[PDB]
Order: sequence, then C-alpha cells, then structure tokens
Amino acid sequence: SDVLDITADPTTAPQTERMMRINWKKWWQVFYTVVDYVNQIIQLMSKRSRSLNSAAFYYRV
Repeated sequence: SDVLDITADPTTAPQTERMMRINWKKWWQVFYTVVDYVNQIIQLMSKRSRSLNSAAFYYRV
C-alpha cells in the first residue's frame, strides 16, 4: 500500500476538512454556553408564575 496515492490531495479538500472540524468544535463550545444562558433567562421570565403566592404562603409564620 502507500499513503502517497490512496485519495491524495487532488481535489478532496483535505486541508479544509481539518479546518472545518475545528470550526464546529468551537461553534459548539460557545453554543452550549450560549444556550445555557438563554435557559436562565426563560426561567427568569416565567419565574413570575406564583411569586406573590410564594411570599404569602412563606410569610404566614
């Protein structure tokens, strides 16, 4: 066999293959962190479901 022939680098865009892989790696990292932040916002917006009921029932002493 040999590594100088089996699908060499004629038009398989190998260099771009590795560069693209790195792009998805980072995009995913910032993506997981960005998505988490959004979840915190939602819960923060829906947290107003029974707030007044939490203080009235939590302050009944």
